[PDB]
Amino acid sequence: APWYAQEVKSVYQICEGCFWRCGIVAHAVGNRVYKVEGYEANPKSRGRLCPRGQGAPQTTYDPDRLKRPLIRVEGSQRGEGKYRVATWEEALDHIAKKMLEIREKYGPEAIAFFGHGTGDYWFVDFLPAAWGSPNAAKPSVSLCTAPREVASQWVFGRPIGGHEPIDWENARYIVLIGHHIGEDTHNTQLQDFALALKNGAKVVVVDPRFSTAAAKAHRWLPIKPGTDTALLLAWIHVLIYEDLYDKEYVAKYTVGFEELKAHVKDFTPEWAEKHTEIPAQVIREVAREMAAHKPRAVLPPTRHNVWYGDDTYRVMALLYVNVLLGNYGRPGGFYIAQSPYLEKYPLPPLPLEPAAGGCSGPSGGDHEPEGFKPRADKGKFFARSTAIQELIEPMITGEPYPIKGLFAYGINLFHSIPNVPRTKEALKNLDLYVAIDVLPQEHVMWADVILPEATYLERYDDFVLVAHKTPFIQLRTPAHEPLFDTKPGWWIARELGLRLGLEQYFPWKTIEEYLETRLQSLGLDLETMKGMGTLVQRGKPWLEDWEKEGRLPFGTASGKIELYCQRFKEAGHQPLPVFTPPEEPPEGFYRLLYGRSPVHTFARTQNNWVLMEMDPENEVWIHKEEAKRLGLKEGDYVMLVNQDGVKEGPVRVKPTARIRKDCVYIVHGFGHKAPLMRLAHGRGASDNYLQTRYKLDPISGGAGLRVNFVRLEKAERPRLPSLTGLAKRPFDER
Amino acid sequence: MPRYAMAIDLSLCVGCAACAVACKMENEVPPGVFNLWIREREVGEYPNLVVEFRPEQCLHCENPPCVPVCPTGASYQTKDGLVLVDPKKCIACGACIAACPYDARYLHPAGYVSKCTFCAHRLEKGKVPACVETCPTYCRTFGDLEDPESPVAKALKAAERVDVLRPEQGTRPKLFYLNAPSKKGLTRESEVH
Amino acid sequence: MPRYAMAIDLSLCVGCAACAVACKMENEVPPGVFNLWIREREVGEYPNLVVEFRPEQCLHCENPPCVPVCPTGASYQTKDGLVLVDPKKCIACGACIAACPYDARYLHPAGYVSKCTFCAHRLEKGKVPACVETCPTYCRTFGDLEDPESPVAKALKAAERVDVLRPEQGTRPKLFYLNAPSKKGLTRESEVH
Amino acid sequence: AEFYGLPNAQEFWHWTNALHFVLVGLAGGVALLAALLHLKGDAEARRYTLYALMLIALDLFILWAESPARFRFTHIWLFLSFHPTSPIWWGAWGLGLGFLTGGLLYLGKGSQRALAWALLVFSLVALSYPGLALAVNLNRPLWNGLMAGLFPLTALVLALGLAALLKSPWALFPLRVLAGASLLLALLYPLTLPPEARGHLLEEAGFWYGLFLLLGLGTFWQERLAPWAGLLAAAGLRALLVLAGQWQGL
Amino acid sequence: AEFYGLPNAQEFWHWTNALHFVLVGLAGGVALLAALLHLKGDAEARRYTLYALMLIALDLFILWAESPARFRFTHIWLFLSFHPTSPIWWGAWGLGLGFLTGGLLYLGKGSQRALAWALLVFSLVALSYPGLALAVNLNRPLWNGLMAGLFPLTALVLALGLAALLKSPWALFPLRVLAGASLLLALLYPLTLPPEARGHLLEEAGFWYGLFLLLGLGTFWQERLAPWAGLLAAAGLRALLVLAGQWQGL
Ligand SMILES: Nc1nc2c(c(=O)[nH]1)N[C@H]1C(S)=C(S)[C@@H](COP(=O)(O)OP(=O)(O)OC[C@H]3O[C@@H](n4cnc5c(=O)[nH]c(N)nc54)[C@H](O)[C@@H]3O)O[C@H]1N2
Ligand SMILES: Nc1nc2c(c(=O)[nH]1)N[C@H]1C(S)=C(S)[C@@H](COP(=O)(O)OP(=O)(O)OC[C@H]3O[C@@H](n4cnc5c(=O)[nH]c(N)nc54)[C@H](O)[C@@H]3O)O[C@H]1N2
Ligand SMILES: */O=C1\C([C])=C([C][C]=C([C])[C])C(=O)C(O[C])=C1O[C]
Ligand SMILES: COC1=C(OC)C(=O)C(CC=C(C)C)=C(C)C1=O
Ligand code: SF4
Ligand code: SF4
Ligand code: SF4
Ligand code: SF4
Ligand code: SF4
Ligand code: SF4
Ligand code: SF4
Ligand code: SF4
Ligand code: SF4
Ligand SMILES: [Mo]
Repeated sequence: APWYAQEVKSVYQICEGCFWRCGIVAHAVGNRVYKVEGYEANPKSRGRLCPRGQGAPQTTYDPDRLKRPLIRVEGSQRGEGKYRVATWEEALDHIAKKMLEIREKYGPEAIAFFGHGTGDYWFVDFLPAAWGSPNAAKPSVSLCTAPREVASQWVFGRPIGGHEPIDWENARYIVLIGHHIGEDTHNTQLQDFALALKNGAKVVVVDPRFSTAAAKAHRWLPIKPGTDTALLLAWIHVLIYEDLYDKEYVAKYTVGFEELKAHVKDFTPEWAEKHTEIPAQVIREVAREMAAHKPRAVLPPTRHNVWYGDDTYRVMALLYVNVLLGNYGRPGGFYIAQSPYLEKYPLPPLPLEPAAGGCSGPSGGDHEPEGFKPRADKGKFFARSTAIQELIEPMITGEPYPIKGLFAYGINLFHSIPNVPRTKEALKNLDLYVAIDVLPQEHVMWADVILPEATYLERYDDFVLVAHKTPFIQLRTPAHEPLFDTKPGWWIARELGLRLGLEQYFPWKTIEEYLETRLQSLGLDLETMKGMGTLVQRGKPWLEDWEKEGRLPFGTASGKIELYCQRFKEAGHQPLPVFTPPEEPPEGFYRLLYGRSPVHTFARTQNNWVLMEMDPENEVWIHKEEAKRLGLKEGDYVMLVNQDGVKEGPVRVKPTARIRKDCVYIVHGFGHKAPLMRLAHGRGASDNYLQTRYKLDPISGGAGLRVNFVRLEKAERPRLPSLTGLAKRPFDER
Repeated sequence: MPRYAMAIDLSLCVGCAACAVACKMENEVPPGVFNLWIREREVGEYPNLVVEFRPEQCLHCENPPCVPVCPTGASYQTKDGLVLVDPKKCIACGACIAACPYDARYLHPAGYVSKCTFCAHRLEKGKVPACVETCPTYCRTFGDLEDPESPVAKALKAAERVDVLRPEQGTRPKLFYLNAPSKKGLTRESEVH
Repeated sequence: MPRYAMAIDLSLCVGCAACAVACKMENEVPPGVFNLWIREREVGEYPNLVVEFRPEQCLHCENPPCVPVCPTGASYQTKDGLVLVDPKKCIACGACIAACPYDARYLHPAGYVSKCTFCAHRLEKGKVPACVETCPTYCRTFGDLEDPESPVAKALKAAERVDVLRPEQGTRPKLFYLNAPSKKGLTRESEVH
Repeated sequence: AEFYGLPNAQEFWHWTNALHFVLVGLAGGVALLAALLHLKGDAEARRYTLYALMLIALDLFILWAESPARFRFTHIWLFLSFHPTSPIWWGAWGLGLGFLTGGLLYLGKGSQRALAWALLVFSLVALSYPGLALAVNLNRPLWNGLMAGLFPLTALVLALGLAALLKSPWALFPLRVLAGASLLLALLYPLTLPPEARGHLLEEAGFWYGLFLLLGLGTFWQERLAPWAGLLAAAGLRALLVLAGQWQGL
Repeated sequence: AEFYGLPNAQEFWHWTNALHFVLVGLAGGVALLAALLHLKGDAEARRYTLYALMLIALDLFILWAESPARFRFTHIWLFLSFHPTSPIWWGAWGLGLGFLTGGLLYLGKGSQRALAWALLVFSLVALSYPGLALAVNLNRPLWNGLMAGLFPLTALVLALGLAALLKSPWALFPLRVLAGASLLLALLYPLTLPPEARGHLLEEAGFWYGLFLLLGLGTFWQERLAPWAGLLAAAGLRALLVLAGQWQGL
């Protein structure tokens, strides 16, 4: 009876547990993948896997998962949950009908495409560009990464990217600002961090919360929230004024540091200490300590950077520290990540093809009259990236121009975009709303025609290419065929492509055909890749590989320190002075924080019984003495009310002392209100629902989220169904 | 003839629960029960905060109190030191659960007691346990204690400190926690309250 | 107000009973008994041979089982953490001996029970205990546990590990062993043969 | 203090296995009355031998009934293996051979009053095994050594309580003697635990504990209160110790 | 393994005290008999009171004559303070007051049922404190919880065994019930110990133990061997546990 002493079929897969897309091996017995495993030869998983990757398979065998297309019952309100099962055909026609109506009445740009996941290549990067909408957005940009990608495109001329290029293994001194590794359970990162701990590397965690990474750190600086830039500037100052930086690195790969020294003149460990509350001496000491380990000291930039709203500044500053340690492109800090070669499918150019970072003529001198309408958020911040939370205003005020019709492919509208009431208002106002994705989550139910998408284990997805020391390519084969009336995303995009007359973009009938054509470029055929999984290519990692070659990697010529010209030229002062004291929480409030719980990947994993069993709810972290002053104890539940009065379902109180009195912390992604996701449904508190505000980063598209405050009201422990009882419902493959 | 053991280097455990989830998938451990779980405890106060991430599971004690207590004989200790349950003889009386000091045992919904198995099914095919396999942090090792090339053996040797849960009990746990983060050793609830 | 404690670095202790003799002398401890003795135990074979030298004496437990069990009130715990005996009330019933898990007390031949006093006589006049003063290796430290400056406090703060004998009784000893030589901790007779 | 997943620290012997604890008290206690009544030649030796067979059988049914392994029929192994270290094993045979023995005694055949010696032995095994099935788990602070004393004392309080309600002249006095022994040890029990174990006991049960102690003081008052009051006390304590001691606790 | 100097791990309670232990059993249990007798209004209540007084006197005399502080005259503190957590303190007050209570009973002064219930309560204190004087020392593995069960039951076998030698008719049955209880718990005692402690009890004693277990079985055999056997088993068992349990041992 055990899956392993029975029928097994083992495909090479790619984990859709999160976007790290670890290469895995999936072992199925019939139409049920029972175990998934990392595999060496895959630079991401190298035999290991994180908890989410191991439990990720459950969604496929989730009763609650979406099974057949659904069309909103005409006459019923988007809020309400009345749908009728449609045919894939009737659903696709209904969508193409509505989309063309909007197209022929408002233009293509009036349909916004929000997406996330591997399939978002179809629903965010290609299909909206074939259809001519510039309003395609991923939350991993303005709700995560945008400040660091903007900053990194300004400073080196490169992306930090998906699998960030930290040469963890040779690092001798690691400074983590935010970066709650161990909670953020991205697989290779954790392996690399563990390894570096093992090789004697010393870690300094800067974070107002004693988190898991701080638990492994040699120094924990419990920084006052929103104050990191002050710390970083004081580090730039100790590095420069005590003359500890790497001069020739500065001298040879840098342009413009004779501006950084003057800028940072007064940004002293004593100045920083006032704001930071980190003692001047510790500030000085850490600077000296990372210098002492120069080019094997790194301050790996964190991924989720959208805090407070002056975030590109914080990342710039931190990237300068790295430059000043002359660690970029050397062992011990950052290696140079090169994308792998894999030829795209041959097609005519797209109506719109964007540039993502490379600038000098960023947004203004690069979006205007050329295709047709500009991204609807075009003037709100300096960077050219589309900011997902900025495209939902047109949905309401119809201003810049009207956005009728929105696609939500594997992207949580009510958990991933701040200000849920606004998003809801925006949806009602839509002419069309589509929601493609696997389980039934609050935002999906609000759609006019839902589309169940074949689970990562049931579909073939266009190759995954990860820039890396060694550039590699991944291929996910379907372990077993879609279940129910479920379809793969490439297929949905193809149909919606043919239905909209974009057949020239989809000249390939099948994805195997599509994959083969691509594979052919690297004298390779599909079958062959199916036996390998991951095809790892060479790639240059160190500066010496570039230099001995006659070239340097960056933006404009070298690394611009404290530079980038067209910003200083027009639109905004150039450096990171914006330490800009964060607005502090009102009395009786805490500065909401949030993070990740190792077992859960954003909100899409709450209905997973395997994973919910490990962590059935989130818990609010408040300092012991604060909890004691309020009258809270360990058994208690509380409602978190934000500054705007929004209240979040009872959450357990965790007094336990790893946090400033200044703050409170909850893992992100709980508090679903989705009755059909029976397990996820009423558990924990949702930070996104309490994140009614955000401070927009004028530079990057960033929605600065840690700008919300929350108060605790005592609440009764909630009454909830037994999770084990729900976990036991058998999965009926129908 | 070997002495099977597991070592967990707590200086590297971050308590992500990968091993725990890898276990559940592999052994298709049913909802509500766990062969492996993680315990996370803070030992506190700012300049001196310590968090211990500790995965717990059957320690396959060398002197298992859960074996002697079994009337049926379903609870047996193997020649290499695995405590296993033969469900054929199990009368699901719970005596072993009562005698297990670690809460490693549960009643399987199929009417017999279960618990971590040291991935017996894999050990025979010459593989390492699933939890050991998945571990991102490389903190858990396994092997035969007596073979000094064993990953457990080498780790025990490299450990700065080695601890075991409730040593005061008779058991001789064969799951060794290596570099315990708190100076006083493995965290206990009595040391809190 | 202080909470008195003693810390002995075992990494430095060489088991020259200097402290034991100094106490014998300073306190006039009669012949057949001892407030302080040194235990020396070796652990292991050839390539991993550890020897633990361990002075043992009243640990002035914070939760002294040797106090509640006393019928008269001779056995008492001081406000600073000293466990002492008012010989004037002592009936030499030996209840405290039965209750001390550390063989720290004896019947003095004068008819009452005795034991390490933390050199209360010296403490009161601002001196450090005899064991602490005479100690070639400087491995013992004493002080108020609450004073971050005191030598014990410092010693504990700088220790790689801290151990206490039979922690599972719940006496909360206030004699801390630092940096025990063996990875597995303080040596027990039970881990022998 | 926080977990991912959970230790299997869930109650393992439920109210039904606390019920069996009470019945095997009776079953073993009455089986002792029976053999002694035999051995003694007493006219009642039969009446009580067929009671003990029912009590024994009722228990053995409740033992299988409450076992999640019932319809898997694995109990046959309880009788096909030698496992002397196992309190429960000893109780399988003690109640099994104690049954046959009580059968061969009630069906007046096979043998007489050499069989009452065997019934006496098996009843002592049946009286002894629960008490040790708990105390054997040295990881359970509450189930200390006294369980091995509190259970046999308490099983006889049950047997003599029953006996006294079936108005046997002899039963009251020894029931009030063993009930005194039972109740006094039951009172001393808390004082025998370490402070955390005792604290646990007083917060978890106690009232319930101090109730049944008080209730049991009723064996020393009137009749038809007496056997009842000592009977509810004995079964209270028995069930509560099984319920409250499934703690591992630090 | 090696020492400089030595830990003070030598026997603190000698044969002398083990004797006190056997005696206070007698003392207390005879005071219980005298109390229960006064309570049934039985005629023998008077001389049993004399005896309980004598054994109380004999026990306080050897508690004092064996005290290293016998001439320092500090026992007065036993009585000028309140140490409820201390078994020996309870014991001092139970016997002491039980000796006054039984003193007035003897002298028909200061009431008489209200003095018989008092004697009852003080004799329960005195019957209870020895096992707890042992059992509270959770560091001594042999003095586990059962000591709180073994000592009270054994003190009863001593009193009733004595009562039966003095030919009191009511006692040879309770003596057998209580001796059966004591011997059953005494037999299950070793099984209640962690392996090393049981092995320590068996090495250091046992053969004496096992001899005392057998001995006591003669309480169910020949009429006039029965009290001797029961007395010696109960006293042998008490003294042996007192001497053999002074071990901290790892
Ligand atoms: N308030 C708040 N907002 C956040 C974050 C936060 O911490 N707080 N985190 C931010 C970050 S860093 C990021 S990267 C983003 C993450 O943004 P998201 O990816 O939006 O977050 P999820 O909650 O994972 O939801 C993804 C949706 O895809 C569905 N889904 C899962 N798998 C598949 C699939 O294979 N196909 C399809 N069609 N759908 C699928 C899920 O059911 C879910 O609805 O959110 C950002 N938004
Ligand atoms: N399990 C799991 N792991 C994941 C994901 C997942 O969903 N599940 N998602 C992945 C994704 S896409 C992302 S973006 C990452 C997210 O994770 P990261 O990129 O690590 O996010 P951060 O905000 O950098 O770090 C979280 C920490 O930031 C701290 N923080 C808050 N305010 C401040 C401040 O003002 N200063 C400083 N220095 N620190 C502060 C919080 O206390 C918290 O402990 O994790 C990834 N890993
Ligand atoms: O029971 C004991 C008593 C009661 C005392 C002290 C009291 C008197 C009245 C002399 C003891 O000292 C003692 O130990 C010798 C007793 O038993 C241990
Ligand atoms: C816990 O109490 C007991 C069991 O657990 C249900 C048993 O299985 C058994 C197995 C034995 C028989 C005779 C059914 C016995 C004897 C027992 O006492
Ligand atoms: S990081 Fe973990 S959850 Fe994400 S894809 Fe990799 S294994 Fe899956
Ligand atoms: S893999 Fe390692 S860090 Fe993760 S739960 Fe297991 S032991 Fe802990
Ligand atoms: S539950 Fe099964 S394995 Fe456990 S003691 Fe009973 S019969 Fe043995
Ligand atoms: S940990 Fe418990 S269940 Fe596992 S072998 Fe040891 S005693 Fe048995
Ligand atoms: S050894 Fe196997 S059964 Fe045990 S915890 Fe690891 S994966 Fe689970
Ligand atoms: S004087 Fe120093 S070296 Fe000598 S026994 Fe004492 S602590 Fe050890
Ligand atoms: S021997 Fe002295 S100090 Fe110890 S309990 Fe007796 S009276 Fe108290
Ligand atoms: S070390 Fe001995 S004398 Fe000191 S408190 Fe502990 S038991 Fe009492
Ligand atoms: S502190 Fe006092 S009692 Fe203790 S060893 Fe030193 S001199 Fe002796
Ligand atoms: Mo992200």
